[PDB]
Amino acid sequence: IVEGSDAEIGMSPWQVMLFRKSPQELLCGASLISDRWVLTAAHCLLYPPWDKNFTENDLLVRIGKHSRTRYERNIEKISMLEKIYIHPRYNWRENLDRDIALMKLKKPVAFSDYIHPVCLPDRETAASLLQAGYKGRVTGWGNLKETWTAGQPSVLQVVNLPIVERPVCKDSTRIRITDNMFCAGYKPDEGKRGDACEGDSGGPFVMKSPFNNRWYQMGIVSWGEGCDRDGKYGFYTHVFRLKKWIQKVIDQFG
Amino acid sequence: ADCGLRPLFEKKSLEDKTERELLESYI
Amino acid sequence: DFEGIPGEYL
Ligand SMILES: CC1=C[C@@H](C(=O)N[C@H]2CC[C@H](c3cnc(N)[nH]3)CC2)n2c(=O)n(CC(c3ccccc3)c3ccccc3)c(=O)n2C1
Repeated sequence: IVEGSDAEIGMSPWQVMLFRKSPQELLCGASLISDRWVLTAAHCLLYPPWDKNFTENDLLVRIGKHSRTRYERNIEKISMLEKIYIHPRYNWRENLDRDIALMKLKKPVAFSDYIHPVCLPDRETAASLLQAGYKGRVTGWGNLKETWTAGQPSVLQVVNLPIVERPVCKDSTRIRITDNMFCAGYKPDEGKRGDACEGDSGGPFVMKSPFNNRWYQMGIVSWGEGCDRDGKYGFYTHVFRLKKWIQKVIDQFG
Repeated sequence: ADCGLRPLFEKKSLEDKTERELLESYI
Repeated sequence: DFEGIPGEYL
């Protein structure tokens, strides 16, 4: 996270750390949507151009972590994957369009004060909360800065970010933005910064329903041009836009 | 349900240090 | 930088 702060213990019970067995390394973020399914971006898994194609056995999902590095025993739980499902129409070729992926747990994960799922948005909530100016919150153990001169943070990081208008998003970049993406961050005019960085991808972009006090995942951290650059915005999978899909595999495959 | 109601906060009726900000933003 | 995780996970 660029310009964030140390999160609070228990602050993001849905926070999933997608771990790599050899080498032992942070790979991405993800979120716990149920006792069996984790939610992530496809790009953490499949990026042909980067020779990136991870399989059910390359990864380890550690939930309930706080510390970036320490094996937090009796607190965190390392779990094994059944299957990975990538959106059939994910577009790594052109705009990373449909950057979504479901990961299935080998066994149900026991909820604790540290392990708790976030909700998926419905039409009405998605409707009333997904509006510009409206601040979401991003969490992850990614980089503090785009490149670090002088995988960085001690603990899970936090940053709250303003949802930006389409046309603003579209002006920002040269990439073909789609209905399935959304952008966030402070305009170069608002003297305020922060963003998701490298190692923050696939993690959750959540906002709180002033109606029910529930926290909802509105987006998955996607692509961007560097981290925290003036005039550019961070891009996000439109979680509610792809719900028909989630809903579908989740019941095809249980 | 219980989805999104955090046992260390929303459950003991406690607020986290930066949540205010949000709620305020849904102005 | 990561601390080693219990072996049965690997
Ligand atoms: C696995 C990949 C993930 C991601 C990444 O590394 N992303 C990096 C960069 C910032 C990102 C990020 C920062 N803040 C948010 N919200 N996301 C997280 C880490 N990605 C890119 O953004 N591009 C570059 C990008 C681009 C090209 C030309 C001009 C502007 C942006 C691109 C996006 C989508 C398809 C192809 C290229 C690319 O080739 N990949 C591959």
